[PDB]
Amino acid sequence: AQSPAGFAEEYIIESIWNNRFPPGTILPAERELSELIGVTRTTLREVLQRLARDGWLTIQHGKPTKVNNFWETSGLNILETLARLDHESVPQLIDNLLSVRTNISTIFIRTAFRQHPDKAQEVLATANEVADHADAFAELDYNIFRGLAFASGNPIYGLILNGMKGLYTRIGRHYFANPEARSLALGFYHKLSALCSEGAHDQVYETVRRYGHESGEIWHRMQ
Amino acid sequence: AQSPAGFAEEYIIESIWNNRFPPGTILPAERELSELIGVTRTTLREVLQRLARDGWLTIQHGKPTKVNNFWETSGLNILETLARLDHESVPQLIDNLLSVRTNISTIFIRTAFRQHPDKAQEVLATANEVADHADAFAELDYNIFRGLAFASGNPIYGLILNGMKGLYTRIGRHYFANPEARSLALGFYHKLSALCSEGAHDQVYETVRRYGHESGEIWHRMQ
Ligand SMILES: CCCCCCCCCCCCCC(=O)SCCNC(=O)CCNC(=O)[C@H](O)C(C)(C)COP(=O)(O)OP(=O)(O)OC[C@H]1O[C@@H](n2cnc3c(N)ncnc32)[C@@H](O)[C@@H]1OP(=O)(O)O
Ligand SMILES: CCCCCCCCCCCCCC(=O)SCCNC(=O)CCNC(=O)[C@H](O)C(C)(C)COP(=O)(O)OP(=O)(O)OC[C@H]1O[C@@H](n2cnc3c(N)ncnc32)[C@@H](O)[C@@H]1OP(=O)(O)O
Repeated sequence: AQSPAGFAEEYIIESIWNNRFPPGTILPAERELSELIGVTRTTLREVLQRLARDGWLTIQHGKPTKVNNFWETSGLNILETLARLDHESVPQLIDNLLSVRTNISTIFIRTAFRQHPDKAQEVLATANEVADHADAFAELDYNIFRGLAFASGNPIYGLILNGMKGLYTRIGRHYFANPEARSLALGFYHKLSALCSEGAHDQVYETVRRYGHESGEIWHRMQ
Repeated sequence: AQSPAGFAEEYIIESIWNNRFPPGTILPAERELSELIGVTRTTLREVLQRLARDGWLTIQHGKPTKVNNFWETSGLNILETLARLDHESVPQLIDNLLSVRTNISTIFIRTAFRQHPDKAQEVLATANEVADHADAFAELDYNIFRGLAFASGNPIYGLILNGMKGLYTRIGRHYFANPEARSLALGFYHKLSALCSEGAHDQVYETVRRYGHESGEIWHRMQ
């Protein structure tokens, strides 16, 4: 089911990870690499292009190809790669990701309440008739955080969130299987609507942080 | 100098923008599209793959290709595309981007001071012997914000920042041409070092916001 290009890409990535190709070193020449992996030169060129695009490698025409430290070259889209290939960083990464979600959402949620309260309420209202199951909630939660990011009026927040949908719902489907996770979330969306209704922009920060800690307790107990 | 693939990609993107291909509609069939643009079917397939990857289109094997609203599908890497092709959103987007930079840096800078103060100081010290010119400062500024993002211990902040280097230094080279922009920045890095030295984690938020407003005044006067 895995194409030769797919096999080649995965082999190079894992080789960087296990250090066959340590970050900061150059990749063996293409003939050698293609013979080692078992793919044509055309297949290898295409795979190197994709890996360079995702920040794993730096390529320059007519020059050796360097292995990067992806931590300083890659963007958010590698999160799904680390996940797919089961990197060791995954567990702590989701915690890091949820911490980031909590903290930057304190920013755009407050802005959304100040700038476009009606849109924010519209987004929050979607929680009203949601089905009581994991799948419905993972979907709902993603749309509420993203909808509020969009409602801030600063689209950069939405672009940040845009790629995690799959990963996002993934963590969410596991998390929202717990009815208590679903209840805390409904309480959270309801309190956000109230705060936006009351124009209590100042209370957003502590409310979101509190939901971060508590949802954190539930998540950790689970996992 | 522009390849046929490059011409094809740019033509489709601009067509979405000027609405020849409105978001939510499907793209004309491939034979028609390739004849319209003047590229082979192979070239078009490769270009559609790239556009789908960047979120402009949604493709599904054996199904019509849909034109997306990139605002809800694309990630941060499209910022350089909007820039390259001169979208109308560009001017306000950089303001949005600088607002985001200010607000999320309040988060990771404070965390960096609390978690890895030595690394944070090391990063800030790089300002000490920097050359007094636009290029040196744009480079320095990017490395200090990213270095502090890395020093927070949460690598997600670094991944967010990682792609803007080119765009980042671009805005920075224009901004730091002004000696006053360079002076305010040095004052800012020096004050951050002092705060980290004093363990005054609580003052990070207002200091960064203040630098955001003031650097904002300089930038706007310029532009
Ligand atoms: C926008 C970018 C894209 C990210 C979005 C995509 C992510 C996919 C979304 C997943 C699907 C949604 C389903 C869910 O709702 S799961 C949500 C479960 N919550 C959760 O896992 C906790 C998230 N963490 C947080 O919200 C914050 O980390 C805390 C509020 C808990 C803490 O704030 P921080 O700023 O990060 O650190 P601080 O120094 O204040 O406090 C440290 C203290 O906090 C605890 N802690 C618990 N979980 C933590 C994470 N993830 N990071 C850091 N600390 C975390 C303590 O263990 C810690 O130390 P202490 O000894 O003092 O308790
Ligand atoms: C991490 C994600 C990737 C982003 C990094 C890549 C970006 C490339 C980096 C560019 C290279 C660096 C060179 C430079 O140092 S240029 C820096 C110049 N500063 C600057 O342009 C101002 C940045 N804006 C801000 O810092 C904040 O917006 C403010 C502190 C000014 C305001 O905070 P916000 O939260 O955004 O809004 P708030 O409601 O509190 O205040 C609104 C008030 O602020 C003014 N304002 C000025 N510039 C503004 C931007 N960019 N957005 C929003 N408001 C901005 C006012 O006009 C506004 O209304 P008021 O009538 O009340 O004054």
